[PDB]
Amino acid sequence: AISKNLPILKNHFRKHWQERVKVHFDQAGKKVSRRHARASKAAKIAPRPLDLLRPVVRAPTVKYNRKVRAGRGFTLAEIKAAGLTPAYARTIGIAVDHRRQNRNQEILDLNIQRLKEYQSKIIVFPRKGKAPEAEQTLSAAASFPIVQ
Amino acid sequence: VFKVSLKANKYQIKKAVKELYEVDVLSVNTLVRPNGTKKAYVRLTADFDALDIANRIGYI
Amino acid sequence: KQSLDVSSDRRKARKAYFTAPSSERRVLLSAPLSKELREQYNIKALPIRKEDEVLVVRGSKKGQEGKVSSVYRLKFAVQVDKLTKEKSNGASVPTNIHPSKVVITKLHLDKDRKALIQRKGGKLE
Amino acid sequence: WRKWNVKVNQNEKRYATASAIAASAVPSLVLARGHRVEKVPSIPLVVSDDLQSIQKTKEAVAALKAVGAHSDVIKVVKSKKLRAGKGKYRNRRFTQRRGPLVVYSEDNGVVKAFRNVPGVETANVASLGLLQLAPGAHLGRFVIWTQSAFSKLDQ
Amino acid sequence: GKGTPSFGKRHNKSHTLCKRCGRSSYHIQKHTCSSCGYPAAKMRSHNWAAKAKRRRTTGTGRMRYLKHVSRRFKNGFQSGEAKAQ
Amino acid sequence: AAQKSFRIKQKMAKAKKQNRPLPQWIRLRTNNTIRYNAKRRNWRRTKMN
Amino acid sequence: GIKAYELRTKSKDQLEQQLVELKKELAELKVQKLSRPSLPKINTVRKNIARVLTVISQNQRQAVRELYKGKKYQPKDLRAKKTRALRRALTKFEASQVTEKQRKKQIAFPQRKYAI
Amino acid sequence: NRKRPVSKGATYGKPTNQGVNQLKYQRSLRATAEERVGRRAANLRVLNSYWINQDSTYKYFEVILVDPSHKAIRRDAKYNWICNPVHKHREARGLTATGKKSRGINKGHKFHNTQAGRRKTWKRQNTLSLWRYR
RNA sequence: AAACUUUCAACAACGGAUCUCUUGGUUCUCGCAUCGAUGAAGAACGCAGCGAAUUGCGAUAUGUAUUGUGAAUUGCAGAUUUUCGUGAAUCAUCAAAUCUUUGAACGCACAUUGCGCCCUCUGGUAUUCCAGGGGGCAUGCCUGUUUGAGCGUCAUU
Repeated sequence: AISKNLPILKNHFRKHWQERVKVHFDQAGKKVSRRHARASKAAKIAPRPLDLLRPVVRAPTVKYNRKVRAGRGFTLAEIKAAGLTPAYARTIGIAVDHRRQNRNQEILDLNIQRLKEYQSKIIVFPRKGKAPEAEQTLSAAASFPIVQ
Repeated sequence: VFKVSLKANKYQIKKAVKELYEVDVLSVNTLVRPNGTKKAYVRLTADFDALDIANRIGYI
Repeated sequence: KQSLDVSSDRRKARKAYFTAPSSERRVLLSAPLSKELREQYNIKALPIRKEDEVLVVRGSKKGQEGKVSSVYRLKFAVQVDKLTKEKSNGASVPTNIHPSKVVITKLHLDKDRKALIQRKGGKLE
Repeated sequence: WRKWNVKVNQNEKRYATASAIAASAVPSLVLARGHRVEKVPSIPLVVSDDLQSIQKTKEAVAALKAVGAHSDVIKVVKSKKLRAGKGKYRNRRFTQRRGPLVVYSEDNGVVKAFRNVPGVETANVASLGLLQLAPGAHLGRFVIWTQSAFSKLDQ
Repeated sequence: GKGTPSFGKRHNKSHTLCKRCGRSSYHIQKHTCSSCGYPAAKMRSHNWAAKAKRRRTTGTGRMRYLKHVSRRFKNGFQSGEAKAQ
Repeated sequence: AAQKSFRIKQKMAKAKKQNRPLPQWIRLRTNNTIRYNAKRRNWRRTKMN
Repeated sequence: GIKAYELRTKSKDQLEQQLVELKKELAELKVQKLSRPSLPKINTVRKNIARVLTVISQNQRQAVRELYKGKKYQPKDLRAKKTRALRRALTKFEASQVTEKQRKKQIAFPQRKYAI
Repeated sequence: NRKRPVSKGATYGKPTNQGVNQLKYQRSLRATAEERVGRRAANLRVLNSYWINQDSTYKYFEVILVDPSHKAIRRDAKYNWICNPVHKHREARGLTATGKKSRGINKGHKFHNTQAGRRKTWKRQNTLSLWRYR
């Protein structure tokens, strides 16, 4: 045991690891099933996008604060200002996130405009009868990217 | 002398013999064969000849 | 191949064939139909059946023809009248023949053979 | 969990592809790696995009016939034989060589048309992999390009 | 004579025919199968016994019912009958 | 034994009838390998229960 | 021998008589069986007995269904065997049944479609 | 406490595990009550329980149980969920309230070593995960 | 010199290597979610014209019904004409049934084909006895049910 100027490897195989080995041969074939299930959503959903429209948010910490990023959902401030309800925002595919709060006017404007551009770019199908479709754009994030 | 179904009492036989052949059974003696089927040995009363009723049923 | 609901696996195919049930086997025992008949019926090949009418085309028995007693779906063969080995004792045994050799020349007609033909895309009876 | 798939550097791979598409030119490289390309009127063999239209196999073979293959398509036909292995009983029962490779930019049935022809591996330029361009790691598969594809290599 | 002669004295039966697995492994001075732990309700079976799962699982036997569920699932638990074409 | 149980006699009744050889007409079946019966139990050689 | 569709028409008293006619012929056969090497007739006649018995039962059971049609609690054999799980698990009425709060909510806010 | 059964205290093994006595069954007393009534009242489905009383000898627990067979439940959607087959013996699996505490299932930093599930996170983080390309 | 021993040949043994095969495995991927008191899994004994095993099934026993297919099955024997047909088949399918004795196993037992009791019907002079046919009788818990129990406790003659 031990040896020549050779660095101290810490390796963790003293337990029965060879029972719990997981090799992702699937990887390549899983992808398929994801692509295929994303498509099956898109047909099932039909005109809508696969994704709900998500807001912009500044990542936490010293390390990442400089970066901006896509958060969970939109806040009952940013929605109310953009002129709708959280109850209804959900029906039009805006991610509402109750538990985020809003202490930066220069982030809200980023979002409020983002909601205003969304409510613009989408059309809503009347519930009553006619549904004049204009294809599906599959992602919101495609059409509404998080430019820093 | 019959082969009989297992799960068949000596009453059940007497009745079936009497019912099929319109015979008066004096007395049944069953047994169970090593092969694993019952075998009745049914006696008919004085009046009924076994010999004729044997060629009546079929087996001479 | 192109679809994903079909196998280039030999090992599976052979299993299927040798284990296939009579219902399937009937199909696998198609004989082609003659150069004469094909023009009449527009049908290259039918499943071979009990009434036979058949010119053997490959083997020692090629040229010779006949009717048939029985299709041996269990040996995938079709026994044929006249086409016989003779054992040393003088008794006559039927030769086995695989149908795709054998060529049908005077089909047996039935509602269900007509219907099959009409279903397969065949003019006339 | 033994290492089956082996990572390669994207860049190395490209290098190697490029370097295979070098070899697609130069007859010397192409003639060594099989290919009856003595009847052909010089290589970097591009063909019009009229072949790109082709629908049926009959017309695709008729293109190759007149272009300068057929010495290659006879190759892949005569060459077929049983494997010399147990691989016979693992779904590799027969072998046969690689014929040319029809690169193209666009598909209006080329893929379908060449499909059944026993040598011809079609392939997009978009992909154009070293598995198809330098098989057996023998540089210089005889590529039949299209006027579209061959234009698109610069891009 | 702990051997050939004391084997002589082997002429009884610790065990007999267990109801439940028809093994000759029904102890009697204990009233219970060593094999299948009848008359207790579960089958006396263990993980450590890898093979002796294999010797008695679903499929070792007939599966008079369960041979034919897969079908009934596949046809979607139909009821009634077919008619004609 | 003589003074036997019925669940015993029934299992012997099985094992008497089982012991009989391979009936010579299976030998002629198409796709048959069974030249002779393996499962065949002389009363001395091998016991039962 | 006997065809199902021919039995289906016959009455309950007719079938019992028919069954007895077969069970005699079966009996006379098994007497002839022991005096002859091969007796293959026996198989087809033993099917008939079944044919009949099946036809008898099938009529009986459709007739029981005929009485219990409508009312709750038909006999266990005349419910759908399905598979315990399903036969226990909530019926498409139940589960889809939604509390009155959640009904309202749905009506005011159903997932409206929307492009782009 | 739980007494480690072992004949006579003969634990056999590393003196660490010679401990027989001061030993504390990790499922509460609440749960054990819910569990014991579960097996008694097999048709019922435990829903929750609550403490009543105790003394020297015993804790006492009032256990509330619900009948998924019964219709008043099965129809009315407020309870109807409990009739699903993934609530058969919630008490045994530790899907009861006591169960989830005793499993150590809160959010946060004070509950890493169990959160999804103790034997889960372990079996996630005691796994060698190998890709195609390594 | 022969015999013998040894070596080596051809031919012959023994033996089953090698080669070639391959309805088996094998790992990998994908899809699905479906046992059981409506008796599961398992077992036992049976059942085929000629079966010992296997395969299938349960006294309707290598099957019945239904549907499809459209003439087989095939070792022999054998039918049956059903072969311009509501129809061959060790065919597929499968939604109707049968499903012996068991088995969680459930009347109580169970090294026993033991021992009951109840309802109903048919035999024997029969409400009670015997016998035969049918249908029952497990435990827990749950919701109700009726019948009750406790000066636990309220209000009345």
